[PDB]
Amino acid sequence: SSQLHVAIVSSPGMGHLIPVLVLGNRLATHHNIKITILAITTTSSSAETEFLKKTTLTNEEKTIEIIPVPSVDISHLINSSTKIFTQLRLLVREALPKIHSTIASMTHRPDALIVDIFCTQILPIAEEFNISKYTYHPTTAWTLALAIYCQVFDKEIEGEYVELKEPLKIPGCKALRPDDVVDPLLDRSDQQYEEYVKLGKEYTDFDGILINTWEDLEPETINALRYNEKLRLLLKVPVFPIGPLRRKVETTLNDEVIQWLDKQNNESVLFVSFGSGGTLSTKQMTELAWGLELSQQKFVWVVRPPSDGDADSAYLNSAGKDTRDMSEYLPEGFLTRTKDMGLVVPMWANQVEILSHSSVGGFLTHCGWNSTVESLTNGVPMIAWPLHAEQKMNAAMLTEELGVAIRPAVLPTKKLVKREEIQGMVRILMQTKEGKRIKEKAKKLKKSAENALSDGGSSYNSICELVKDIRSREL
Ligand SMILES: O=c1ccn([C@@H]2O[C@H](COP(=O)(O)OP(=O)(O)O[C@H]3O[C@H](CO)[C@@H](O)[C@H](O)[C@H]3F)[C@@H](O)[C@H]2O)c(=O)[nH]1
Ligand SMILES: COc1cc2ccc(=O)oc2cc1O
Repeated sequence: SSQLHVAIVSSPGMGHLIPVLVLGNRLATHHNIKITILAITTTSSSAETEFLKKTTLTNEEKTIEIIPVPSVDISHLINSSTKIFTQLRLLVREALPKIHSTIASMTHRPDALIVDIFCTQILPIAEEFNISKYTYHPTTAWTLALAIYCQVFDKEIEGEYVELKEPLKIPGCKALRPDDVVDPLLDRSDQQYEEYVKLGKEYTDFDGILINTWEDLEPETINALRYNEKLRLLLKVPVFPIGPLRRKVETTLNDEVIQWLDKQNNESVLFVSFGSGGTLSTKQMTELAWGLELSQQKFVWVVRPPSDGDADSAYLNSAGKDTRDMSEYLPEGFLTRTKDMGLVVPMWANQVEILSHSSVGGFLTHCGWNSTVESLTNGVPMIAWPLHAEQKMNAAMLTEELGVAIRPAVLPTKKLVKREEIQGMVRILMQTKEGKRIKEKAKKLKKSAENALSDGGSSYNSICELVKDIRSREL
């Protein structure tokens, strides 16, 4: 049983860097493996760096070591209109020569390479050194089913996916409304559509796929991935639901937001955040402002400067301070009026400490998967406000299938959410009986997910499975 060494590669972002850090911690801790993390990082991030601090010094004895990898300049392959998907692909691709050397320099060669959903293009580095290779899909199995099967849809739709009148039926799974298609499928003539479709096929060339979900949450989709005849003509490797994997709450006391929360009533605060990436569009930010206020509900609202372009176009940076005081893009005297009723928090906040707090009763989220899982594992119900990526599909699951979120009658992206509607949703969630029923569903998923990670039970075992697969391949 000589000790394993697993390297994990992370694409730039935060939704991407975090679940890797978590995953590495999970393995190093519970399954006595040596982890090394190759975190690719466009050093324009601020958050990423400060993050990477409060972890490496918490993971010294832990036998985790984080090697950061700076992405090369890709400004010669992009413009104002190149998407975040494509950017991300190109960064990792251009970084591939660097990883290559980084492994080669390692003394203890890794026995297994686990790569992010965006580092699928590192396959060759593992193929070269003849190491086991797995990809880590940090989101829903439903989206992984879409990716995989998308190579088929590509060859039997013709027109645009958004123009379709019938839903796209992934074999064996929940049918996808044309409106809830992930960003890359919104336009077929775009570079990211072909990148997406390549991603789908790249998944099949790994030795297995880790997913940040659990059997109890999305049963059918996983069963479809394992046994569905049409799908399995395409997939042909193990899946490993190892979730839900989230960060620990760190006992940080000097935080002001917390000190504000300590003065509040239980389950009395709506928490608002559009994740690490997302921004609102000035009008939507205004309507949201009035929503919170008309609601007469206590709130914490992480706000960032609005933009009437793409919500996600910030995604890559996150290290720009600028000269626009938050009181610019908020309504006149908003922080005067709402003081003692809410908290506007610029740029960033301690999301896991917040969501774990007694006074937080609700969460208006963008439906990123790590945010969602942070919500569900604290049994916090949610307002579903998808902006980009696969969040439309996640919101679809959370509202329709799992029943732990509410949402506006039209997608925010498709039409403005007026302040009345917002106020309405906030009151529903926080203060109506429907509110409390949704909260209970959330608390049941909380317990579900507790059993998933407890010894025995789905996700724990799927790790022991993965490790056994590694150790058999060591052949
Ligand atoms: O103020 C803040 C805001 C966020 N965070 C943390 O950063 C992560 C962002 O949440 P989420 O996974 O939804 O991230 P995001 O990168 O926006 O989503 C993309 O990346 C995700 C990949 O996991 C994907 O699911 C999604 O569809 C993509 F759009 C998550 O771990 C939060 O706890 C924080 O600490 N403080
Ligand atoms: C635009 O950005 C993203 C798009 C998708 C689409 C499908 C998926 O399974 O994951 C994604 C992760 C992303 O960061």
